[PDB]
Amino acid sequence: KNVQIFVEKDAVETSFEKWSQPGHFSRTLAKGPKTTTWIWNLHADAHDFDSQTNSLEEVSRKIFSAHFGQLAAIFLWISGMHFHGAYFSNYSAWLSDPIKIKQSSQVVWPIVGQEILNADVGGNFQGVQTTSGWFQMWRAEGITSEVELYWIAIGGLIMSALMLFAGWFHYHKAAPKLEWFQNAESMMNHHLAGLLGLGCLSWSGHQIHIALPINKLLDAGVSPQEIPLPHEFLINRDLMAQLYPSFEKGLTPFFSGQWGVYSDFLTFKGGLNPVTGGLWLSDIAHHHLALSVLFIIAGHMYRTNWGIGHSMKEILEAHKGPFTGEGHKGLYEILTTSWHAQLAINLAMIGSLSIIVAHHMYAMPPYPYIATDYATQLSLFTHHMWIGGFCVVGGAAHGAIFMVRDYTPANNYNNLLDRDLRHRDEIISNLNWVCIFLGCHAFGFYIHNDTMRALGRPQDMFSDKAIQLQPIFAQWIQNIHLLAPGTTAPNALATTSYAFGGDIVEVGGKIAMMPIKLGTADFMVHHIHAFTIHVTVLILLKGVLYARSSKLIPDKANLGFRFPCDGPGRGGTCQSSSWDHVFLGLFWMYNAISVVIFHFSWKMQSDVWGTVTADGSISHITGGNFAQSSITINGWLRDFLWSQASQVIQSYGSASSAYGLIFLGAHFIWAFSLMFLFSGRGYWQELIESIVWAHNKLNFAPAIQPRALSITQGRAVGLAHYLLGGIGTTWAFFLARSLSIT
Amino acid sequence: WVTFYWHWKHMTIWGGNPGQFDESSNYIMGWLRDYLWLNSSPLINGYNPFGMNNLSVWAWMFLFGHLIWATGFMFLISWRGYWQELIETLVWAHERTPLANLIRWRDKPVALSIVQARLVGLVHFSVGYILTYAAFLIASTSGKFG
Amino acid sequence: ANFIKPYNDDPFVGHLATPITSSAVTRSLLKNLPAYRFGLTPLLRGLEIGLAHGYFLIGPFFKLGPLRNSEIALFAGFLSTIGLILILTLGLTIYGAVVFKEEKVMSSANVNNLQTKKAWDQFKGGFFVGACGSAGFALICLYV
Amino acid sequence: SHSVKIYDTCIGCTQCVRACPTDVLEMIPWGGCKAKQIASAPRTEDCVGCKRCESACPTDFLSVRVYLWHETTRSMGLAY
Amino acid sequence: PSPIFGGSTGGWLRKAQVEEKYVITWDSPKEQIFEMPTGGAAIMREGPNLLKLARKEQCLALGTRLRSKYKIKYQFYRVFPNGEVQYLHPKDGVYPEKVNAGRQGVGQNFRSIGKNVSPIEVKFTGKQPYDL
Amino acid sequence: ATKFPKFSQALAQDPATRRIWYGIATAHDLEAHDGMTEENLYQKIFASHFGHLAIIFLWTAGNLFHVAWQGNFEQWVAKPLKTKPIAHSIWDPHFGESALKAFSKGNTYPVNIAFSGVYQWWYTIGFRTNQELYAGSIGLLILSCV
Ligand code: CLA
Ligand code: CLA
Ligand code: CLA
Ligand code: CLA
Ligand code: CLA
Ligand code: CLA
Ligand SMILES: CC1=C(/C=C/C(C)=C/C=C/C(C)=C/C=C/C=C(C)/C=C/C=C(C)/C=C/C2=C(C)CCCC2(C)C)C(C)(C)CCC1
Ligand SMILES: CC1=C(/C=C/C(C)=C/C=C/C(C)=C/C=C/C=C(C)/C=C/C=C(C)/C=C/C2=C(C)CCCC2(C)C)C(C)(C)CCC1
Ligand SMILES: CC1=C(C/C=C(\C)CCC[C@H](C)CCC[C@H](C)CCCC(C)C)C(=O)c2ccccc2C1=O
Ligand code: SF4
Ligand code: SF4
Repeated sequence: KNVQIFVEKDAVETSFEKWSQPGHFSRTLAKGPKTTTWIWNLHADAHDFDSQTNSLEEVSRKIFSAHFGQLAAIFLWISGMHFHGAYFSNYSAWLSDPIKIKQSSQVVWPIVGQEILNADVGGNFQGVQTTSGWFQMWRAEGITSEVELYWIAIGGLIMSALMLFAGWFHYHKAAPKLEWFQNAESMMNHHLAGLLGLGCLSWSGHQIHIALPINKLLDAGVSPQEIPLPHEFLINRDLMAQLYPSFEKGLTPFFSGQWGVYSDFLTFKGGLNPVTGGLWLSDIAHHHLALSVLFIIAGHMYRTNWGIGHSMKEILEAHKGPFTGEGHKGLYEILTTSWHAQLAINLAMIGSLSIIVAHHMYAMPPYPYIATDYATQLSLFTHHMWIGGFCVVGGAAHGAIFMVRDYTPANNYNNLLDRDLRHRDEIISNLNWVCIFLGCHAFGFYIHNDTMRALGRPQDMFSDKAIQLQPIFAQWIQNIHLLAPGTTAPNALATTSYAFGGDIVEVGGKIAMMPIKLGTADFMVHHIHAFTIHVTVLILLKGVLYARSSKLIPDKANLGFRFPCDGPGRGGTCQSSSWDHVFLGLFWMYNAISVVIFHFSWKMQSDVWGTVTADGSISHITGGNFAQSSITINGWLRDFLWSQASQVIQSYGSASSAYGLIFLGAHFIWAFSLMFLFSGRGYWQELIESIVWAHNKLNFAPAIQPRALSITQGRAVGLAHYLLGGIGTTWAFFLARSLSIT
Repeated sequence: WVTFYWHWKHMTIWGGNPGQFDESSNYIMGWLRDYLWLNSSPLINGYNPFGMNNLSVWAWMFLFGHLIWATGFMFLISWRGYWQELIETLVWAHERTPLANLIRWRDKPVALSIVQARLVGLVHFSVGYILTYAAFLIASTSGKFG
Repeated sequence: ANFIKPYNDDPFVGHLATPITSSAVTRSLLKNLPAYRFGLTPLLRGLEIGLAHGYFLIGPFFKLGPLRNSEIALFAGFLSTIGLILILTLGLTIYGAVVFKEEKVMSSANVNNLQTKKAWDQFKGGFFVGACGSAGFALICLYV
Repeated sequence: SHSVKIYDTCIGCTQCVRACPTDVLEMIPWGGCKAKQIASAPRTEDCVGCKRCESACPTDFLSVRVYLWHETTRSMGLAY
Repeated sequence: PSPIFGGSTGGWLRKAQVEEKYVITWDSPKEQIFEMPTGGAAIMREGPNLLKLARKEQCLALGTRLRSKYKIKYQFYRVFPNGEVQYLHPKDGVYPEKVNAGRQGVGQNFRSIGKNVSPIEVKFTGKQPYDL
Repeated sequence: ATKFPKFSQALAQDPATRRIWYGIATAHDLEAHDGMTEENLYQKIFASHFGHLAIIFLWTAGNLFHVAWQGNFEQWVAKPLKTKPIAHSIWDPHFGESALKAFSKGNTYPVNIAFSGVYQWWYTIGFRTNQELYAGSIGLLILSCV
C-alpha cells in the first residue's frame, strides 16, 4: 500500500519556557533586541515558517496545526454571532413581520452619551442595525425561535475548543510525518467526495426534512408559534404529506428508479418566490442533491491503494505539444514540495471565487426577504469584492515567493515554467501595450464627454443620444437567457435571473429584481473594468517573471524576495524587488475594486431599486439618472459622490452618527498614510537623533536604541493606512447611504 | 488652512449669517459640510446634461486640478527601478518590430531619476493643488455673490 | 517537433524564431512591402507608402468630424487630412536632418541607399506627393 | 564615470572586493595595518554606483567611499 | 562550444554589434544545468564553454554562480565591433580578493574621512573636496 | 562642451535621455557651470536682472492694453456698482454656439471677467478714459526696450 498513516509520537514538549523568550523561532532574533528594529522584525517573521527551519517536515507540521488555530477562531466567531442573535436581537419580532421590522443584533452600553447609537428599530427593541444577513439566513434554515440559536452558540463553542485541542494534539503529541503530507491523490479524493460531497448530501437532507416544510407554513401565513417542533416533521408522515403529497410513497420510488414522483420537492422552476423575493427552496434542495452526486463521483478519479484510478503525474506529463516542448513535466515536484506554489494557486482561486459569489447573490438572491433589504444587498456585495480583491493579489505574491525560494533550474529543464521565463520580455511588452491601448480609449471616452459638454456641444458626445457605443455582444446574450426557459432548458419554468429580462418582482412595495438594460453608458464602464484589471495584472505578472533576475539586476534572486533596492547606482534601483511589485499592485486592486462597487451601487439605485404604486408606476431611488450622468467625470463627481453624500454628512444627532465619525476618521487615516508613502527613512532617523539628544542631556536613554522604520517597513505602513483609510471612508459612505434608502 | 479660514469667514458675513461659521467651525464636519459640500453647488453645475453656463470653464478646471494632483501621486509613491525594468521591455519590442525598425532614437530611453521623480511628482501635486482651489474659490463666490 | 528556435542559430542573441516572426507568410509579405522591396528608388519607396496612407487617413475625419453633419463634411475633413500630412512630413524632415551626416567625398556608388541623407530627402518628398494625392483620390471616390 | 576613494582607516579585510558586482576594487600590498593590505579602485569606470562595497565595510566611518559622477552607458547599467 | 540552450528573448540587442559585447569562458568537468542571467536554464558542456553576454555584470554574475555553486573557474573578455578584444577578469590571473605582489595604489586618500576640506575653500575651482 | 548642454561637459557626454532633462533643470545654477569665474558670474546675473525687469513691464503693458482695447473701463467708471469688469476677449474655434452665448451674457462678444482688481486700482489713481490706459501701455513698452 502507498497511502498509509505515519505519525511521530511526543514530538515537541509543551512548556512555557519559549513563551518567555520572544524571537526564539529564528537564529538572528534570538540574541535579543539592540535597536527598535528588532521589535518590528519579531512580527514580520513570526509566520514565515520557511525561514525558521530547513526541514520540509517541520514546516508542514507548523502549517497543519496553525490551520486548526485559524478554524477555532472561526468557530468562536460563528458562535458569537448566534449568541448575539439569541440575546441581543429582535429576531422574534422580525419573524412575525419581516417587512416593517428592521434588523439588529448589537446593543451598546450608555456611558458617554453613546446610547444614541441604539436606533429605534421596532418590536420594542433598540440597537445598532446590522447588515450581515444573519436573520435572513436563519429564516431560510427554519429557525423561528431563540432557543435554537442558543444551541448553535453552545455547539460553536464546543467545536472551537475541539479545534484548539486538535491543533495542540497534532503539533506536540501526534505529529504526522512528511510522507503523510505528500499524498495529493488521496487528499483530492477525500475533499471532493467527503468534504464537498457528503457536505452537500447532509445539507440537502436538512433542507428537505426541516427547512422545506417550515418555510411553506411561514410563507402561507402561519405564525411561528403554530408551527410544530422541527423533529415532529421527522416522525409523522401525516404532517409531511399535507405539504408535499409524495411522502405517502416513502422511499420506494427511489430504489425503483422512479424519481419523477418527487417533483414536489425537486423542482427546476427558476425565478424567485413572489412572496419573499428569494429563490425557491425546492430548487435549492434539488441544487444540493445534483451537486453532491457530482462531487462524490469526482472523488474517485485518483489512484490511492487500489490499482484503479489516475496518478496525477502520468496525466500532466502526457500533455506536451510541439509549441510547449516538455509541457507539464516537473509540476508535481513543484506542487508537492513547496507550500508557496500551492497558495499561489489557492489564493487566486478562492479570491476569484469570492468575486464570483458576489455577482451571483445580487442577481439571484438566495435568501428570503433579503432582496428588498438594500443595506444587506449592498454590504454583502462589496464585502466579497474586497475579500476577493485581496486574495487574488495574495496569490500573485506567493507565486513570486516561490520563484525566489523554492524554484530550481535543474528541476525544470525546458518545461512550461522554463519557457515563460525565456520570452518574459514579450509577455510584458505586449501586455504593456494592451494597457496603453485600453486606458487611452476607455478613459478618453470620458474626457471627450467632459470637454464636449463643457464647450456646449452635447450633440458630439459618446452617449445614447449622440455617437452611440452599444454593447451588442452582451445584449445578444441577454436575449438568449430570456428565451432559454422552454427552449434551451425545456424543463425550466422561468429564467435563472430576471436581469436578462422578464417580469418585475416586488416584496412589500419594494422592487426585488428587474431586467438590467445595457446601453452605451454601461459599455464605457465595462472597459474601465477591463482596463484596471489589465494594469493590475501587468504589475503582478512582471513581479513574478522578473523575481529572479533582470537586465537591470542579474542577481536579483540572491538579494531575496523583499529588499528595499540595490542602491542609487544603475540609475534608480528603488522598488525592484518582487515584493515591491506586490506593493504597487495593491494600490491597483484598490483602484479596480473601488470602481466596481461604485458601478454597482449607482446602477442598482438608478435602474433597479425603488418603490411602486398603482398601474406599475416605478419610482427609482435616483430616478434613472444613469444613462446621461455617468458618461462624464463631472457627472460621477456631482451625482454620485456629492449628491449621495447627504446622509453621512447630515447624520449628526441621529442614530447613524457613528457613520459620520468613521467617515471623518477614515479621511484622516488616509491622509496620514501619505506621510509614510512620500517620505523616506533618512530624514526621519536624523530627526530622531536630535530627539535622543534631549533625552541624553537629561541623563537617560533607552537601551533599546530608537531607530526609524526601515525602507521596506515604511512602505508597508503607508500602504496599510492607505487601504484602511480608503476602504473605510467608503464603508461609512455606503452604509449610511443604504440604511436611509432601505 | 489659512485660505479656507479666510474664505469661509467671509462667505458667512456676506451671506448675512455670520452665526453659521461661529457654530460649525468648532468641529471638523462643520467645515466639510457647511463650507466644502455646501459651497460647491454652483461650481459643479457649471455644465451638465441639461446645459452649460458661463462658469463651465471653472468646472472644467476644477476637475483638471483633481487629475494633475492625482497624477502627482504616481511619481511620489511608485519609485524608479520598477520603471527602469519596464522601459527595457519597450526598447526590446521596438527593436524587434518590422517597419518600426527603420526609425531609432538618438538618446537611450531611461526612467527618470530618483531626484527627478520627486521634483516632477512635486510639481504635479503643486499645480493640481493650486488650480483646484482657484477653481473653487472663484466660482463659489461669483456663483453666489454673497 | 519544435516550432521555436533561436533566430539564425544563435542561442544567445536576444531573439526567437517563431511562426509569427519567420514563417513563409510573414517572410514573403514583408519582403514585398515598399519599405523593404528590392528595386525601388527612394522616391518610389516614399511614393507608395504615401499612396496607401493618405487614402485611409481620410475616413475618421469625414465621418467623426466636428463638421461631419454639414453640407461641407467632405471638404472640412479633406483639409484636415492635408494638415495631418503636413505634420507627418515635418517629422520626416527633422528626423533625417539629424540622423544622417553629409558626405565629404563626392564618392557615391550606391545612389539607391535609403538610410542616407540624400535618399531620405527623396523618400520624404515622395511621401508627401503620394499622401496628398491619395487624399485627393478618395475625395473623388466619395463625392459620389 | 563614478569616483571611488579609499581612506587610510582601511583595515584590509577584503569585504568590499568580495561584494563588488562589477569588479572595480582589488586588494594590493600595504604596510600600514595588521593585514598589510589596502583596498584600491583601479577600474572605477565599470562602477555602477550601487554602493554594495560600503554596506560591507566594517569601519566607522567607512574606508571605501563612492561619489556620484558623470554617467556613461556602463554606469547607467544599460543592456541596449 | 556554446552550451545547450533553446534560446530566449532576453539576450543581446543592437548594443552588441555597435558598442562593446562581452564573452565568458569556463571549463567544466561534467554536464550540469545552470541558470542563465538573462535566461532560465541551460546545460553546460564538458570541456571549454563559451558564452556571449551584453553586460559586465551579467558576465560576473554568472561567474559568482559558477564559483561557489559548481567549483569552477573562468575568463571575461570585452569585444569591440571592429574586432579588438580586451582581457578583463581576472586582471592579472589572480582574483581581486587575494593580494598579489606587483599591484599598485589607485585612488587613496592618506587620512581619515573627517579630514576633508570645506567646500568654500575650493570655491571657483574645477575640483571637489574629495579630490584634494 | 559641444552637446546641448554647453555649460556641462559632464552632462553633455551622457547617452541617455537624462541629458536633456538635466540641461534644462541646471541652466540657471550659474555657480556650477564649467569654467565659471567670480567676475563673470556677477556680470551674467546683472544682465539677467535687466531681462527679468523687462518681462515685468511687458506683462504690465499687456494688462493695460487689453482693457484699453477690449475692456469696459469707460462704462465701469460711469457705473462702478452694476457693471462687471472685463479681462479680455475669447476667440476659441472649439466653442459650440451655446458657449458663445454663455460667455457673452451682458456684452456683445465672448469674454472673461477680470478678478485681478486692476480696475479699482486704476480708477483711484486717476485713469478715466481708454486713451489714458493705452498711453500708459506704450510708455511701458518703450521702458522694456530700454
Ligand atoms: C493628516 C495627515 C497627516 C498627519 C496627521 C501628520 C502628522 C504629523 N506629521 Mg506629517 N506629513 C503628512 C501628513 C500628515 N502628517 C504628509 C502628506 C507629509 C508629506 C510626506 C508629511 C510629512 C511630515 C514630515 C517631514 C514631518 C511631519 C511631522 C508630523 C508630526 C507633527 C507633530 C504633530 O502634529 O503631533 C501630533 C500628532 C499627531 C497629530 C499624530 C496623531 C496622534 C493621535 C493618535 C493623537 C490623538 C489625539 C489625542 C492625543 C488622543 C490622546 C491619546 C490617548 C492615548 C489618550 C505628526 C506626527 C513632523 C514630525 O514628525 O515632528 C514631530 C515632521 O518633521 N510630517
Ligand atoms: C472525509 C475526510 C476528510 C474531511 C471531511 C476533511 C476535511 C478537511 N480537511 Mg482534510 N484530509 C483528509 C480527509 C478529510 N479532510 C485526509 C485523508 C488527509 C490526508 C491526505 C487530509 C489532509 C488534510 C490537510 C493537510 C489539511 C486538511 C484540511 C481540511 C479542512 C479544510 C478546511 C475547510 O474546508 O474547513 C471546513 C470545516 C469544516 C467542515 C468543519 C469540520 C470539522 C471537523 C474536521 C469535522 C469532520 C469530521 C467528521 C467527518 C464529521 C462527521 C459528521 C457526523 C455528523 C457524522 C477540512 C476540515 C486543512 C485544515 O484546515 O486542517 C485543519 C489542512 O491543512 N486535510
Ligand atoms: C491564506 C492566506 C495567506 C497566508 C497563509 C499567508 C502567509 C504568509 N504571507 Mg501572505 N498574503 C496574503 C495571504 C496569505 N499570506 C494576501 C491576501 C496578501 C496580499 C495582501 C499577502 C501578501 C504577502 C506579502 C506581501 C508578504 C506575505 C508574507 C507571508 C508570510 C509571513 C507572514 C507573516 O509573518 O506575517 C505576520 C503577520 C502580521 C505582521 C500581521 C499584520 C497584518 C496587518 C498589517 C494588520 C491588518 C489590519 C487589521 C485587519 C485591521 C486593523 C484595524 C485597526 C483599527 C486596528 C507567510 C508565509 C511575507 C513573507 O515574507 O513571505 C514569506 C511578505 O512579504 N504575504
Ligand atoms: C490620476 C492619476 C493617474 C494616472 C493618469 C496614471 C496614469 C498611468 N499609470 Mg499610474 N499610478 C498612479 C496614478 C495615476 N496613473 C498612482 C497613484 C500610482 C501609485 C500606486 C501609480 C502607479 C503606476 C504603476 C506602477 C503603473 C502605472 C501605469 C499607468 C499608465 C497606464 C497606461 C495608460 O493607459 O496610459 C494612458 C494614459 C492615460 C490613461 C491617462 C490620460 C488619457 C489621455 C487623456 C488620452 C490620450 C491622450 C493623448 C495620448 C495625448 C493628447 C493630449 C496632449 C496632446 C495634451 C498611465 C501612464 C502602468 C503602466 O505604465 O502600464 C502601461 C503601471 O505599470 N501607474
Ligand atoms: C483616445 C480617446 C479619444 C477618442 C477615441 C476620441 C474620439 C474623437 N474625438 Mg476626441 N478627445 C479626447 C479623446 C478621445 N477622442 C481627449 C482626451 C480630448 C480632450 C483634449 C478630446 C477632445 C476633442 C475635441 C476638442 C474634438 C474631439 C473630436 C473627436 C472625434 C474626431 C477626432 C478625429 O477626427 O481624430 C482623427 C482620428 C484619426 C486620425 C484616427 C486614427 C485611429 C485609427 C483608426 C487607428 C487604426 C488602428 C488599426 C486598426 C491598426 C491595425 C492596422 C492593420 C489592420 C494593418 C472623435 C469622435 C472632435 C469632434 O468633433 O468630435 C465629434 C473635436 O472637435 N476630441
Ligand atoms: C491653441 C491653439 C489651437 C488652435 C487654434 C486649434 C484649432 C483647431 N482645432 Mg485644435 N487642438 C489644440 C490646439 C489648437 N487647435 C490642442 C492643444 C489640442 C490637443 C488637446 C487640440 C485638439 C483638437 C482636436 C481633437 C480637434 C481640434 C480641432 C480644431 C479645429 C476646430 C474645429 C473646426 O471647426 O475645424 C474643422 C476643420 C476644418 C473645417 C478644416 C481645418 C483644416 C486645417 C486648418 C488645415 C491646416 C493645414 C496646415 C497644413 C496645418 C499645418 C500645421 C503645422 C505645420 C503648424 C481648429 C482648426 C478639430 C479638427 O481638427 O477638426 C477637423 C478636432 O477634431 N483640435
Ligand atoms: C450550524 C452549525 C453547527 C451545526 C451543524 C450540525 C447540526 C450538523 C449536522 C450534520 C449532520 C446531522 C450530518 C449527517 C450526516 C449524514 C450522512 C452524510 C449520511 C449519509 C449516509 C449514506 C451515504 C448512506 C449510504 C448507503 C446507502 C444509500 C444505501 C446502501 C447503504 C449505505 C449505508 C452505504 C455547529 C454546531 C457544528 C457549529 C455552528 C454551526
Ligand atoms: C482589415 C483586414 C485586412 C487589411 C486590409 C488593409 C489594411 C487594407 C488597406 C488598403 C488600403 C489602405 C488601400 C489603399 C489604396 C490607395 C489608393 C487606391 C490610392 C490611389 C491613389 C491614386 C490613384 C493616385 C493619386 C494621385 C496622385 C498621387 C497624384 C495626383 C493625381 C492623383 C490624384 C491621381 C487583412 C487583409 C489583413 C485581413 C482582413 C482584415
Ligand atoms: C513618520 C515616519 C517615520 C517615523 C515613525 C516611527 C519612528 C514609528 C513610530 C511608531 C511608534 C513608536 C509606535 C507606537 C505608536 C504611538 C506611540 C501611538 C499612536 C497610536 C494612537 C492611537 C495612540 C519613519 O520611521 C519612516 C520611515 C520610512 C519612511 C517613512 C517614515 C515616516 O513617514
Ligand atoms: S559602487 Fe558598487 S560597483 Fe562600484 S565599487 Fe562599490 S560595490 Fe562595486
Ligand atoms: S574598505 Fe572596508 S571592506 Fe574594504 S578592505 Fe577596508 S575595511 Fe575591508
